[PDB]
Amino acid sequence: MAQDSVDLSCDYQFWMQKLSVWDQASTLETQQDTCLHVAQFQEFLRKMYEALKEMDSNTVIERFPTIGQLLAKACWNPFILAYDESQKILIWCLCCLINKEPQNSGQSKLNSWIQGVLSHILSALRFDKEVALFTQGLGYAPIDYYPGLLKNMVLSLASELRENHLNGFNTQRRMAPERVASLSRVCVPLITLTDVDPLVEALLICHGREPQEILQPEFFEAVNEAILLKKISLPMSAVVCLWLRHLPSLEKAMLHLFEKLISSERNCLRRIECFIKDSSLPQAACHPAIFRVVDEMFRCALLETDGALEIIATIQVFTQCFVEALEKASKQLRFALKTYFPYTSPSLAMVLLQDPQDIPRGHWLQTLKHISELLREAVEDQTHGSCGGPFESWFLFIHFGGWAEMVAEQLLMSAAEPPTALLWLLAFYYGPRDGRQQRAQTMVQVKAVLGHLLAMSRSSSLSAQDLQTVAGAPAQQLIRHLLLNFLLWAPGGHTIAWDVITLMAHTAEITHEIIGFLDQTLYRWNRLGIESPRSEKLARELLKELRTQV
Amino acid sequence: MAVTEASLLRQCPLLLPQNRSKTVYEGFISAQGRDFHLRIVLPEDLQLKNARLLCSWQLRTILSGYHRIVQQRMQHSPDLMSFMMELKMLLEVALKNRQELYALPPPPQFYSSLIEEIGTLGWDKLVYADTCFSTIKLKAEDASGREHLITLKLKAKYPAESPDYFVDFPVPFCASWTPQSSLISIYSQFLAAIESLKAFWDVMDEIDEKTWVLEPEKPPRSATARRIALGNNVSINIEVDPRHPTMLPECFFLGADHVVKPLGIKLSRNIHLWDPENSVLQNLKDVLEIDFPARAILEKSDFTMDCGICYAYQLDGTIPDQVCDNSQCGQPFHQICLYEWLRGLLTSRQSFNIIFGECPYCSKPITLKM
Ligand SMILES: [Zn+2]
Ligand SMILES: [Zn+2]
Repeated sequence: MAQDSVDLSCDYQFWMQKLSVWDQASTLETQQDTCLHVAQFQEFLRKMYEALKEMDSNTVIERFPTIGQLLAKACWNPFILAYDESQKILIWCLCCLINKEPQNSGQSKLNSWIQGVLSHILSALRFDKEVALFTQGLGYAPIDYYPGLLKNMVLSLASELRENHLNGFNTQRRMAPERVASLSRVCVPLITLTDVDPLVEALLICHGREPQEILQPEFFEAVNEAILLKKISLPMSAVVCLWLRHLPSLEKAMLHLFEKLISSERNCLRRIECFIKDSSLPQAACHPAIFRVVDEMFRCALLETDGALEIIATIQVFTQCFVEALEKASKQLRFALKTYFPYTSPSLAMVLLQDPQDIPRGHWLQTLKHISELLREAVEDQTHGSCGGPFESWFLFIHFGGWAEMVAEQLLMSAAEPPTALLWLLAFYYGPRDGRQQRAQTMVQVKAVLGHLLAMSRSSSLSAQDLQTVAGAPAQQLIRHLLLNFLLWAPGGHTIAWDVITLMAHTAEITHEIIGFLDQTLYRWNRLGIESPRSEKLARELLKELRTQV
Repeated sequence: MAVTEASLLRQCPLLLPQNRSKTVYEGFISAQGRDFHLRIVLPEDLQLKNARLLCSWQLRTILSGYHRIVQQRMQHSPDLMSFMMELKMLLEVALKNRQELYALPPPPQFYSSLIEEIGTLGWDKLVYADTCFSTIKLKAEDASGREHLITLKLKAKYPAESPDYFVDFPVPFCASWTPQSSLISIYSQFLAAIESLKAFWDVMDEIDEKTWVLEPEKPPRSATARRIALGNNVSINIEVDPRHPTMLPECFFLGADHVVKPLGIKLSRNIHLWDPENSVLQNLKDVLEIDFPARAILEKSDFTMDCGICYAYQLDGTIPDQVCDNSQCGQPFHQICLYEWLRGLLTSRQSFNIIFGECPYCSKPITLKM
């Protein structure tokens, strides 16, 4: 409540001047232009309907001057009439603009002009003369075959364009790409129209042979949007070859993953496994290109946030589903992991691919303790014939959910004599790039706190201030995450949980951090199937109650 | 210059206007240390839309299949000047492609110095020289008594620029080339690279002796990969990092999904019982707790009984069925793969519901009846 007519009356003159440009878009550039700006045209029209809905017809002269000619130009233009609900809307507009009882002949003339326009849309013979005669005589009205007709036209092109493929350097009718171009402008308006899917399919598979692209990215971006809103649902082959030939669509699906994990669905990792699997990304990711590019946008987020736990969780989900779509389709002929993660030891990956479901709960210490020892050699003995640097060996460790998180919960279970391997590992996780001086200090601060906590676990259910003393710095997230582990693991927990949570949740940041922690812990458990029902119900309750507090 | 009064002279010295009305030029055009006859008539106006241009036969041979190119250029070049530019560019291309015909080397240095330097090496080492004396190929012996070859490609001036060096072994070869450096210097470097990857070779030797190596046959020294079959109808591909060979490799399993599980599990269990003092096999036998078979079948080891396009058995119920009428190929295919192959090629010709056309591998007549 501020403007009313002003922004709308400006964008009106923008659009009215632009519709007079395009005018039935029987050329290439009239079409590209229409092709792009259409979406904003749609929103303009929603605002325009609200404006026309609230008031009544023939009475007001707000933009009634030229609205006739605006909606004429709009209508006679078919590149508009293919976009989502634009046609229903323009109808809603006209429904306002009619009068039931026209009194001055101007209103009647408009109403007649609107019956004209509606018939022009709905029931007009601006198609091949012979077919009209034939059908009218046969005794069809256009409606009842328009469909099969259409589908036929398509399957002609569909099939025909498929042939253009098969003739990879044959002395034959090379279907001139200007037609290809043409269609691709026609598919963007109507990606949402069910009776064209196949066409689309056979443009996005049969690239053929040209040095250059021949489609326009107005098309590659149209495809993207209806995929990730799931308003076309293509076959998987279609969409890999789409990524593979317009790289900024692939970047732009990955953003559309980030906003899920950042804005809308903070820490609903079942919905995030849902989104990764119902994206075909794991799939596309079988392909050494696509995964290398993915990992690098994953790398640029790992830096701008200095290790968001929530971004790390979405990597652990990506790897998860990558591995087991890689696994699947790769018996003969898959690309060797020095190809996917080329910046580290093949050895270490080959260890860390081995999933913990298919290991005893007892042989997890063994496994972890060995991983850490080789990591110690790859980072600390940064010699010729190793990683570039530590960063890359940590980036290896992240991708693997299970291993990174299980160190802590296994330190509690070996609190009596903590293994130095795990201490070093864990301080490496919560802080890489330290200097060995700093890592020794981190390990032994943790060892002191292992003494205090083991004394407190073997004692009765005690206060929370005794714990916040040991908590009281640059190793804070190390200690907090270990202490939450303590609360959920020990049977003394489920009692003085709230006492510690309320103290540690200074800010909202800490709360959101621990929500992500809990969802990760629980997705990890439910996956590996491993539970004390105490800790399950407790974590669920605390997660539920904290998501109101924030 | 801007104008083709001075820019022309400066860019085409040897093209003389015979005529006062500067309409007939004749003489030579320059290209790559080599000057060639050219006879370039204009009409009454300065229009290349109609112009005559003849060569010596020496030039027409050298603008083999750019003939149509240059006719197009004449109709769509604005100026004589720009047309000459395009032409010289176009020669440079022709000669840089056909660089096999166009040496005079500088003998006094070249051929003598090569004998000098090969003498310095010793006469046992050389194995092939091509008669253009371009390619020479040399032989080196490991401590382990294994032959490794080195190709050198030599340029017009060997001692000035680097020779191009092509060699087998799997990490990228580095040759410190100076104008002072010579064949013995690159020789020493090559011996250094041999002794460095020595462990990788002992490991690959050991594998190829004790085991049913399957998928590389007479394997090169290049290969890092060794698809071992073990017992029967199950196989493991082992890819080893050359600098740390003895280190655990990435390894994974083909065969029966039922038979793959327990092995894939026991690997998971026993992986921390890897050790780099014992060999790859002496770690694998005690990790997977098995023996391998010592060439379980050495004749019908395995024939990739696969499509030879898609490299899969079972494409949509189709088997590798469609074959070559040839003793030396015998490569199966699928109907679908082979149809989409031969129909794309220009060579193949299509009868009613048959395609006669070249086998992909051996280029012999193969027929497909849909
Ligand atoms: Zn096949
Ligand atoms: Zn053949």
